[PDB]
Amino acid sequence: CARWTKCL
Amino acid sequence: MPFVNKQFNYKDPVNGVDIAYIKIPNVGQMQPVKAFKIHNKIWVIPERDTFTNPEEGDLNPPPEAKQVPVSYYDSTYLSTDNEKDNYLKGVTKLFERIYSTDLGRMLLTSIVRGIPFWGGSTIDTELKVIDTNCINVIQPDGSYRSEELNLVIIGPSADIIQFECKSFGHEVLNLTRNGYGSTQYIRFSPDFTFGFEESLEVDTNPLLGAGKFATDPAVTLAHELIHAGHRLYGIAINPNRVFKVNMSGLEVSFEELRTFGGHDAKFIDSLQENEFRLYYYNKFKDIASTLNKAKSIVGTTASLQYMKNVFKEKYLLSEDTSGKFSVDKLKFDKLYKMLTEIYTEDNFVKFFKVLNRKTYLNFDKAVFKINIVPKVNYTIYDGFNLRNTNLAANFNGQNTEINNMNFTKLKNFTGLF
Ligand SMILES: [Zn+2]
Repeated sequence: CARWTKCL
Repeated sequence: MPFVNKQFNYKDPVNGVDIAYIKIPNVGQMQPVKAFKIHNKIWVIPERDTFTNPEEGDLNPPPEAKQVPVSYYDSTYLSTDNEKDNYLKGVTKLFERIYSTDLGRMLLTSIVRGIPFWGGSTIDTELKVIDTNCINVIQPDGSYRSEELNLVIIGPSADIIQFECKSFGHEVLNLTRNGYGSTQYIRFSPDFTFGFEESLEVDTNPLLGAGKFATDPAVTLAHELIHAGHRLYGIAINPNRVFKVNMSGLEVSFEELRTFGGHDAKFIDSLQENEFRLYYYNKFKDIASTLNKAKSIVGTTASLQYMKNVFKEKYLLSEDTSGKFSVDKLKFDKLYKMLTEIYTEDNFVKFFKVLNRKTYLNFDKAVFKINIVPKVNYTIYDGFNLRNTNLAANFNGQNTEINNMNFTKLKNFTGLF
């Protein structure tokens, strides 16, 4: 998993 | 003194040195791919990453109404030679922008010095490379040679905007968390970027904003490089260590908060930070002891003392009388803090003088197609905010409403959460 909304 | 000292074209002929057909050690089979070595220890593969994960071989979506909100699929992206040429130039240009800052120079220097540890040998008197920290490069005679490397930039897998830093595991060792490090593969595109909002209350709200400002892709790459730095020095935080966000069991990893820095990094409490720091300091001591016991090396690409010096330099170890290595707390703490607190997205934002999200904890608004290769669009020095034009001031170049010809909106995410 970066990016918060892709790992939610 | 540029970071990338050649201006590669994708169709430049292979030479088996810095323009080569390579194979990666995925533990399965693949046709060679054309790769470009842009700096000592750093390669660029302009291909969609169908190689690092054998179960992500397919560039088509999960079905039309199967898919995550912040996602974008286009199975044809990066299939042609012109797009690969342009990807190569775009990525080079972002390394140069990063390298042109003193913070970026420091981070790229620490990445090049961050050679994955030679702990592959099952005999503790013998030092051996771990082969998943290598690629296989086809030479002009059509045979393969193994080449150690620290970093690969590759195109994204099916989800075009899923950028991330991956690496090959080990059967026992946790390479990115035991101080050893492993070669890092960043999935990344310079051909898209994210839209965000200039008001904090808006940017952190899932139901508002169309994404008026565009993220500078140099910031996005630097974020991934910061992760890579942690993973090369084997100090990444276990992703199970999370901070509870406070309407949906929302959490965020510590590793992400650390990488962002600024106010966000402060949500990692002081006892836990002391605990990680002690832990990694102990890992480094285990490396110092492993080096002390190494009497023999494997291969003859370098001498035992060349490699000991390399790891001494990487881990900043002290050397006494015997050539016994130890870890000094002061030097460990400076390195550790360099890699975790000095290298952060938020710091990069100050260096680049760009508008950026104020928190890692925001809701992405949109995704835009961009072209940073032409100097009329984007430069090393200014990104989109080009000096001595109307886009110089007030971050006007990132403003998709003013600089509208440099941005095509491909998808809105707002509402879909
Ligand atoms: Zn991240």
